[PDB]
Amino acid sequence: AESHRLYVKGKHLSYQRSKRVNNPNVSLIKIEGVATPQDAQFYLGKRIAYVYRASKEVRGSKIRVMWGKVTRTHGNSGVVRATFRNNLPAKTFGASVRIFLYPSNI
Amino acid sequence: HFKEYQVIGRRLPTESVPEPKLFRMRIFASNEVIAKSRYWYFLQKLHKVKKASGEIVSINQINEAHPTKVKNFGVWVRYDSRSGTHNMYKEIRDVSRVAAVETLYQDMAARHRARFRSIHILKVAEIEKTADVKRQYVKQFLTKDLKFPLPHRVQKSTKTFSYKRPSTFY
Amino acid sequence: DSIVKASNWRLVEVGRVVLIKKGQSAGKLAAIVEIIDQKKVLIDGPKAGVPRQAINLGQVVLTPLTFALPRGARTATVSKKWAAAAVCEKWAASSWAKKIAQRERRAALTDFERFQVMVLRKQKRYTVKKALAK
Amino acid sequence: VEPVVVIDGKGHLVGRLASVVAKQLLNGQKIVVVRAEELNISGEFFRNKLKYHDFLRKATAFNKTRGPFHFRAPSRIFYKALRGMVSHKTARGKAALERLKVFEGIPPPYDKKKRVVVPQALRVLRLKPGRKYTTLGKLSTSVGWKYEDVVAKLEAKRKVSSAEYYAKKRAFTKKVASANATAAESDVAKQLAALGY
Amino acid sequence: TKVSVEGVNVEKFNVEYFAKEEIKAERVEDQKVVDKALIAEIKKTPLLKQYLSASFSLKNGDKPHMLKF
RNA sequence: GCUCCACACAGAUGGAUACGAAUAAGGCGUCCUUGUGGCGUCGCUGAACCAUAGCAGGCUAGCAACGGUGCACUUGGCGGAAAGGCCUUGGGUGCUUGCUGGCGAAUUGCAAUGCGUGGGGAUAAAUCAUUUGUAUACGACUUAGA
RNA sequence: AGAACUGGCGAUGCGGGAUGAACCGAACGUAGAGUUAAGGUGCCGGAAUACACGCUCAUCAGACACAAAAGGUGUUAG
RNA sequence: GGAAUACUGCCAGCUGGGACUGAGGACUGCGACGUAAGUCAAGGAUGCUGGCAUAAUGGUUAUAUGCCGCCCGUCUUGAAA
Repeated sequence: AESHRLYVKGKHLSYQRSKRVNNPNVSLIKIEGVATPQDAQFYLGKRIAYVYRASKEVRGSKIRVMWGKVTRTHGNSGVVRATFRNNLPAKTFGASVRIFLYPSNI
Repeated sequence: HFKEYQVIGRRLPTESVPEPKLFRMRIFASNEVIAKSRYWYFLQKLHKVKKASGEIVSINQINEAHPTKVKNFGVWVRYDSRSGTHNMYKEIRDVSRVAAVETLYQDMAARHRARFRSIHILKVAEIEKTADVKRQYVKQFLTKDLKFPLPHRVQKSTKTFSYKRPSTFY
Repeated sequence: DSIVKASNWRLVEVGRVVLIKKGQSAGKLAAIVEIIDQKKVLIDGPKAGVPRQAINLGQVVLTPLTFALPRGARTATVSKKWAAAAVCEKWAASSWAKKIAQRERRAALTDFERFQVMVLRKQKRYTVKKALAK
Repeated sequence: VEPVVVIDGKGHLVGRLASVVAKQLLNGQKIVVVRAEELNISGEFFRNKLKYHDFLRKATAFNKTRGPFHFRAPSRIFYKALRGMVSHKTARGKAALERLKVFEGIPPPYDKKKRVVVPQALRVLRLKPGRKYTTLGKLSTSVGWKYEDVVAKLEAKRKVSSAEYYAKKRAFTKKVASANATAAESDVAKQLAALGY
Repeated sequence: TKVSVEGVNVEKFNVEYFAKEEIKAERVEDQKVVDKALIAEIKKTPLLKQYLSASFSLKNGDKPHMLKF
C-alpha cells in the first residue's frame, strides 16, 4: 500500500570509455546496495528500464520507457555494464534507473 | 610468498674426479626456477663453477619444523648497493624462517633500498635463550608480562556517509 | 582523593580473546597466545575451529573479555584454559554477541516470517501507544 | 538513499571531502555542506598561508577583474577546491555544480534536519596522531575573511536551544524506553524476540 | 513456504483449457472448486491467509541479493 | 496591478529519521557529600529507528480499546542566518490491519511504466515633450509645471 | 668540424605518455562476443580512498643528470 | 603412534548464474544409446507464446548531450615548419 516498488533503483554513471574514446553501446549502471562484484553477480541478466516524462502524449500516456539488460560486472565498486535496445541520451548521467527482479532465478 | 629450497651441484663429474665437493646451500625463492638461478649466480660469484660445466643434482623444498612456534632469528646478510658491498647482521622475531627472510627482504627494500637482486642470505639461525639478542628492538618484546594498548584504530568504512561520527576508541 | 577518568583500553596481551574480522575464520573467536611484534600476534581458536597461526592485528579486533593463559601455550593447553574460563558463556551474555546473533537472524529471515514480524510489531506498537499517555 | 544529503564539514579534510562530494555530484546526488569555516587542512598554518598567497600573486596585468578571482570566505575556498575536481566549462559539469550548496555554519532550515559525516574524510581518522594541521576558518580570517566573529556568535546560538531540544528528546525517549520495558515479556514481545525483533 | 496441494485436483487443467477460441461459467466453477479445496490447507497455518492477501513490495534498505526467499 | 470578451494545455513516487564536545576519549540510566563525583550499561558502523496487509488499495457486520492517525477550524508558544517552518489546548468529521466475519477481483488471456496569451473598459507608475542647472562634445544626470 | 660500419624514420595509421620526431606496445578489410600490451586505478578519467612492511614535515619537499664535495643538537637502520 | 589439513598438478569428474552468435539449406560421412525396431547434444535452431491496419515500426532537419577532430592544394628540408 505505502510502497509498490518491485525494482532496485540505480544510477547511470557513463558509457564504457577510455581516456579519450567512448563506446555508447555499453552503459555503466550503479545499483544501490551493491558494493562488490559478487553482489552484482545476482543482478546479471535483469531487465533495466529508464522512465522519463515526455512533452507529447503518443499512446495515451506521458511516460516513455527504454528497456535494457545487465551484461557483466564492471570494476570493483559494484558497477555493472548494461546494454539497451537504444543507447541512453548521454544526458542521463546520474539519472535514476530501475532494475527489475525478472527474469528471476531465486 | 617466499619459499625455502635446497640446491646441490657437483659440476658435471669428469674423469679422475668422481663425486666432486658437491657444494650445498639453502636458497630462498618464490619458485624452483628462481631458486636455481640464484644458486647458479651464487656459485658463479663465491665459487668458480658456472652453468657451462654445472649440473643441478636435485632441488628440494624445506618446511619449517615448527610453523606455530615463535622464534628469534639471527640473519647474516651480505648485500650490494650504490656503494661497495658490505656485510650485515640483523635479528628478527618471527615464527618461521620463510617469514623472517621475507621481512628482512622487505626491510632491506624499504630502508636500504636493496632488493632481491643484490641481497644474499648467508645464514639463518635461531636464538635459543634470552640475553643473547643484541638488538634493543628485539629485546623489547622479551619483557615479562608485556601488555600494551592499540590507540587510534583506523576503522574501515563500507559506506561514504555515516550518521554516527565514529570514535577511534579500542 | 584522586580522579583518573576515561582510561579503559582493551590491552592486547596473552589470554586476550579476540574476534577475527577478516580471513577464512572471519567471525570466529580466537585467543592470543604469544605476541610476535607490534603487528604480528600468535592466536589459537581450537574451540572455535580456527587453526593455530600467526595473524596480523589489522585482520582481528580485540574484545573486552580476558582470561588467564600461560605464555606460549600449545593447542591442548589453550583449549583446556578456554574451557576452564568458560569465556564462551560470558561472550554470549554480552550485548556484542547478542547483536551479532540478532543480525544473523535478521539476515536469515523469510518473507512469511517478515510478514509475521510486521504483524507482531503492529500489535506491540498498538499496545505501547495504549500504555502511553496513561 | 536520500534525496538530499547534509554533510557536516567540521573536522574534515578539504581535499578528500571535495573529491567525494564532486564524485557524488557526478552521480546525480544532491549534497549540502555546512560548517565550512571548521574545515581543516593538513600541515602547519604557515604553509597553508604561504600557499594561498602564491595563487593570488598571479593577478593578470591588463585585466585583473576578468582574470583570477580571490575569494576569502571559507565556503568560496571549498567551492574553488571542489570546482577544479569537476569538468567545468561543460554542460555536464555545470549541471552537477548546481546540486551543491556551501554555507558557513548551519543556516536554516538545515539546522533542524539531520546531518552526516564522511568517515574517509575525517581529520581525526586520516591524519597521523600528533601532526600539525590547519583550520580553514583561521586561514580565511588571516587572508581577509571578516565574518568569523559573527559566524561564531550565531553558531553558539545554534547550539543554544538545540541542547534543549536534545534534552526534550532524551526525556521523551525515557518514557519510550519505560513503555517498551513494561511491554516486554509479553507473548507478542517474546515472539518478536524469537523472530529476531 | 509451502501449502498442502495433494487435496486439490489440478489434473483437469491443461493447455487447451486456457484456449480462447462475459466470463466462462465453467472457469468460475473450477475456480470455486479450487478455492474450496485450498482454503482448508491455507487455514491449516495461522496468518497464511493474511500473508497471501497482503501484496509484496520493496522498502528502503532492502537488498534482494541479501534477502532470503 | 483590477474588469469584459476570442482561443491551449540533469530526473518525486517510503521517511533529507535535527545536540554539543573529545578522539591518548565518549555517551545513556541511576545514586549521593553535589564533584574534571560512585555503580551499572553501549559502541567495534545506518545490516540501524517509524512505517510498511486492504479493487494504485473498495463495500459491509461485530469485538476490544477511547488509544494511533488524515482533514478544515480553534487557544497559545517557538523559529530573522537564507526566520516562511516547528508545534500546542478543545471539539467536530473519516480510517484504524488492535481483534473476529460476509461480499468483488477473472477476459488486461504468460510481460512492453499504467494552466497565459491578444483586443477593449477604467487606474498606479515611467520616457519624451517642455524647462533650471549643480552635469555637458554627443550620451548621460539633478530640477518645474492639473 | 669531416669520415667508416651499423638499428628506426622516411611511404605510416592506433593505444599510452597534460601535447609532442627521436619514449613503450602494436604495423591497419567492414562487424559481434571475449582476453591483453604499454599505460593506469581520489575527481577531471573508464579502474581498489586494496593489502603488508619502513621511511619524510620539507618556510616554496616529494611525485621532473650536470651545480652534489661537504654541512645539520633532523630522523630511521647497519 | 596415527591420521587430517595447506600447496602443486590431473580428472576422456558433477552441477548452477550471465553475454553475443542461429552462419549452412531434401540424405549421402565420422560417431553415441539401444539384443532389435528405432532414437540421439552426431559435418551450423528448432517448437510454443504476446503486439498489428485510424498498426507494429522505420526514415530526414535542428536543437538536447558522453568523447574526438589543427585549414585546403603545390613546393622546400631527412621532418614539421
